[PDB]
Amino acid sequence: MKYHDYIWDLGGTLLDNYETSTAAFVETLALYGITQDHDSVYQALKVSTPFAIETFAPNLENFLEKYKENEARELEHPILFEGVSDLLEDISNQGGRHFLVSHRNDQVLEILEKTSIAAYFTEVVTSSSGFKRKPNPESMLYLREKYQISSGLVIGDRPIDIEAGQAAGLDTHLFTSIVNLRQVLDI
Ligand SMILES: [Ca+2]
Repeated sequence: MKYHDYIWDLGGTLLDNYETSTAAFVETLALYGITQDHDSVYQALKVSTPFAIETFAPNLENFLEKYKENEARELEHPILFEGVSDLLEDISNQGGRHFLVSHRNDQVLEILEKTSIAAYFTEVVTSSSGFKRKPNPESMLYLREKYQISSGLVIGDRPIDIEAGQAAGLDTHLFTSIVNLRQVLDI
Protein backbone atom coordinates (compact mmCIF):
# COMPACT_ATOMS: atom_id res chain seq x y z
CA MET A 1 0.00 0.00 0.00
CA LYS A 2 2.05 2.89 -1.40
CA TYR A 3 0.33 5.91 0.20
CA HIS A 4 -1.58 6.46 3.45
CA ASP A 5 -3.22 9.81 2.68
CA TYR A 6 -5.04 10.90 -0.46
CA ILE A 7 -5.75 14.56 -1.15
CA TRP A 8 -8.44 14.75 -3.81
CA ASP A 9 -9.80 17.21 -6.30
CA LEU A 10 -13.59 17.19 -6.88
CA GLY A 11 -14.48 18.42 -10.39
CA GLY A 12 -12.82 16.37 -13.13
CA THR A 13 -11.40 13.78 -10.70
CA LEU A 14 -14.14 12.46 -8.39
CA LEU A 15 -17.09 14.38 -9.86
CA ASP A 16 -17.84 14.19 -13.59
CA ASN A 17 -19.15 17.76 -13.70
CA TYR A 18 -18.71 17.90 -17.47
CA GLU A 19 -21.24 15.07 -17.85
CA THR A 20 -24.03 16.91 -16.06
CA SER A 21 -23.11 20.14 -17.88
CA THR A 22 -23.08 18.34 -21.25
CA ALA A 23 -26.50 16.84 -20.58
CA ALA A 24 -27.84 20.32 -19.77
CA PHE A 25 -26.09 21.93 -22.77
CA VAL A 26 -27.40 19.33 -25.25
CA GLU A 27 -30.95 19.62 -23.88
CA THR A 28 -30.78 23.44 -24.06
CA LEU A 29 -29.60 23.27 -27.71
CA ALA A 30 -32.62 21.07 -28.48
CA LEU A 31 -34.95 23.89 -27.32
CA TYR A 32 -33.63 25.87 -30.31
CA GLY A 33 -34.01 22.90 -32.70
CA ILE A 34 -30.28 22.14 -32.65
CA THR A 35 -28.71 18.70 -32.23
CA GLN A 36 -25.06 18.27 -31.24
CA ASP A 37 -23.32 15.12 -30.09
CA HIS A 38 -22.28 14.35 -26.51
CA ASP A 39 -18.55 13.98 -27.08
CA SER A 40 -18.16 17.26 -29.00
CA VAL A 41 -20.09 19.25 -26.42
CA TYR A 42 -18.23 17.60 -23.52
CA GLN A 43 -14.84 18.40 -25.02
CA ALA A 44 -15.88 21.97 -25.83
CA LEU A 45 -17.05 22.57 -22.24
CA LYS A 46 -13.72 21.18 -21.00
CA VAL A 47 -12.07 24.01 -22.93
CA SER A 48 -14.47 26.67 -21.56
CA THR A 49 -18.11 27.62 -21.48
CA PRO A 50 -17.48 30.65 -23.69
CA PHE A 51 -15.81 28.36 -26.27
CA ALA A 52 -18.74 25.95 -26.20
CA ILE A 53 -21.26 28.79 -26.62
CA GLU A 54 -19.33 30.50 -29.41
CA THR A 55 -18.99 27.13 -31.18
CA PHE A 56 -22.53 25.77 -30.82
CA ALA A 57 -24.81 28.64 -29.66
CA PRO A 58 -23.29 32.01 -30.65
CA ASN A 59 -26.58 33.80 -31.48
CA LEU A 60 -29.13 31.76 -29.55
CA GLU A 61 -31.19 34.23 -27.50
CA ASN A 62 -31.21 33.62 -23.71
CA PHE A 63 -29.15 30.42 -24.18
CA LEU A 64 -26.75 30.84 -21.25
CA GLU A 65 -29.50 31.63 -18.78
CA LYS A 66 -31.56 28.61 -19.82
CA TYR A 67 -28.45 26.41 -19.91
CA LYS A 68 -27.52 27.38 -16.32
CA GLU A 69 -31.04 26.59 -15.13
CA ASN A 70 -30.89 23.18 -16.83
CA GLU A 71 -27.42 22.58 -15.37
CA ALA A 72 -28.66 23.30 -11.83
CA ARG A 73 -31.43 20.75 -12.42
CA GLU A 74 -28.92 18.13 -13.57
CA LEU A 75 -26.84 18.82 -10.45
CA GLU A 76 -29.78 17.76 -8.28
CA HIS A 77 -28.31 14.34 -9.16
CA PRO A 78 -24.57 14.83 -9.67
CA ILE A 79 -22.60 12.12 -11.47
CA LEU A 80 -19.32 10.71 -10.12
CA PHE A 81 -16.70 9.21 -12.40
CA GLU A 82 -17.34 5.49 -12.82
CA GLY A 83 -15.83 3.48 -9.97
CA VAL A 84 -15.16 6.34 -7.54
CA SER A 85 -17.00 5.00 -4.49
CA ASP A 86 -15.40 1.54 -4.82
CA LEU A 87 -11.91 3.06 -5.01
CA LEU A 88 -12.51 5.25 -1.98
CA GLU A 89 -13.67 2.12 -0.12
CA ASP A 90 -10.72 -0.03 -1.14
CA ILE A 91 -8.35 2.68 0.13
CA SER A 92 -10.26 3.22 3.38
CA ASN A 93 -10.21 -0.55 3.95
CA GLN A 94 -6.40 -0.37 4.09
CA GLY A 95 -6.50 2.38 6.72
CA GLY A 96 -6.08 5.19 4.19
CA ARG A 97 -7.45 8.68 4.79
CA HIS A 98 -9.11 10.94 2.25
CA PHE A 99 -9.05 14.73 2.13
CA LEU A 100 -10.62 17.13 -0.36
CA VAL A 101 -9.41 20.57 -1.44
CA SER A 102 -11.75 22.79 -3.42
CA HIS A 103 -11.82 26.45 -4.38
CA ARG A 104 -15.62 26.37 -4.38
CA ASN A 105 -17.75 27.51 -1.46
CA ASP A 106 -19.72 25.23 0.89
CA GLN A 107 -21.93 23.90 -2.02
CA VAL A 108 -19.12 21.33 -2.27
CA LEU A 109 -20.55 19.81 0.87
CA GLU A 110 -23.99 19.35 -0.73
CA ILE A 111 -22.45 17.59 -3.71
CA LEU A 112 -20.63 15.13 -1.41
CA GLU A 113 -23.92 14.36 0.35
CA LYS A 114 -25.91 13.92 -2.86
CA THR A 115 -23.26 11.53 -4.24
CA SER A 116 -22.94 9.66 -0.91
CA ILE A 117 -19.18 10.11 -0.56
CA ALA A 118 -19.15 12.65 2.31
CA ALA A 119 -18.43 9.81 4.74
CA TYR A 120 -15.01 9.22 3.16
CA PHE A 121 -13.39 12.55 4.00
CA THR A 122 -11.46 13.25 7.16
CA GLU A 123 -11.55 16.93 6.20
CA VAL A 124 -12.98 18.89 3.28
CA VAL A 125 -11.30 22.25 2.60
CA THR A 126 -13.54 24.74 0.76
CA SER A 127 -13.06 28.45 0.07
CA SER A 128 -14.51 29.19 3.51
CA SER A 129 -11.24 27.92 5.08
CA GLY A 130 -9.65 31.11 3.72
CA PHE A 131 -6.74 29.58 1.83
CA LYS A 132 -5.19 30.71 -1.43
CA ARG A 133 -6.09 28.90 -4.65
CA LYS A 134 -3.99 26.15 -6.17
CA PRO A 135 -1.23 26.15 -7.40
CA ASN A 136 -0.34 27.91 -4.13
CA PRO A 137 0.50 25.06 -1.71
CA GLU A 138 -1.02 26.79 1.36
CA SER A 139 -4.06 24.51 1.74
CA MET A 140 -2.12 21.29 1.15
CA LEU A 141 0.61 22.41 3.62
CA TYR A 142 -2.18 23.09 6.13
CA LEU A 143 -3.41 19.51 5.71
CA ARG A 144 0.12 18.10 5.83
CA GLU A 145 0.80 19.89 9.13
CA LYS A 146 -2.59 19.34 10.76
CA TYR A 147 -2.82 15.66 9.81
CA GLN A 148 0.93 14.99 9.99
CA ILE A 149 1.01 13.54 6.50
CA SER A 150 4.19 11.55 5.75
CA SER A 151 2.91 9.38 2.88
CA GLY A 152 0.54 11.46 0.78
CA LEU A 153 -0.69 11.46 -2.80
CA VAL A 154 -2.32 14.51 -4.41
CA ILE A 155 -4.76 13.57 -7.18
CA GLY A 156 -6.19 16.12 -9.61
CA ASP A 157 -6.94 16.61 -13.28
CA ARG A 158 -5.18 19.95 -13.85
CA PRO A 159 -1.64 21.29 -13.88
CA ILE A 160 -2.40 23.53 -10.87
CA ASP A 161 -3.24 20.44 -8.79
CA ILE A 162 0.10 18.85 -9.63
CA GLU A 163 1.94 22.11 -8.99
CA ALA A 164 0.30 22.57 -5.58
CA GLY A 165 1.09 19.00 -4.58
CA GLN A 166 4.73 19.27 -5.70
CA ALA A 167 5.16 22.59 -3.86
CA ALA A 168 3.77 20.95 -0.72
CA GLY A 169 6.35 18.14 -0.96
CA LEU A 170 3.80 15.46 -1.86
CA ASP A 171 3.68 12.93 -4.66
CA THR A 172 1.11 13.63 -7.36
CA HIS A 173 -1.11 11.88 -9.87
CA LEU A 174 -2.51 13.60 -12.94
CA PHE A 175 -5.93 12.00 -13.07
CA THR A 176 -7.26 10.61 -16.33
CA SER A 177 -9.42 7.66 -15.18
CA ILE A 178 -10.25 5.60 -12.13
CA VAL A 179 -9.01 2.42 -13.86
CA ASN A 180 -5.64 4.05 -14.52
CA LEU A 181 -5.29 5.30 -10.95
CA ARG A 182 -6.05 1.76 -9.73
CA GLN A 183 -3.34 0.44 -12.07
CA VAL A 184 -0.76 2.85 -10.63
CA LEU A 185 -1.81 1.91 -7.06
CA ASP A 186 -2.11 -1.89 -7.62
CA ILE A 187 -5.56 -1.73 -5.94
CA1 LIG B 1 -10.42 19.65 -11.07
